[PDB]
Amino acid sequence: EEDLTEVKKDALENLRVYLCEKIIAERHFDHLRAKKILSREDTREISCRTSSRKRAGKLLDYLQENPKGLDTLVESIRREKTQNFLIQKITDEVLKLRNIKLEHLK
Repeated sequence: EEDLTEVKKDALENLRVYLCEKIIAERHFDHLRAKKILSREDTREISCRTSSRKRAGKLLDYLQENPKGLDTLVESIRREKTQNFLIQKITDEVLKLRNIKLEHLK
């Protein structure tokens, strides 16, 4: 996936918005508390779970400049709720983002 994946930091940003509601760790803590990316307090801002956008919004936010930190989430989303459905949309992003590799290279 590597050639199409170098883009992934850009992908993770558009990913932030489409995943944030149907995602993990706002679910209880569960799918996020599985791997425990960072410390207790990091996960505290996500416990804040008021209005829909902030809930997982700050979660994925704090992981962003941690290359595999947000990957840690999508990796776990793989089988997560029902099936690969979300993962397929993420796969679409990474493969489609390949054009952006050329753009960032220009």
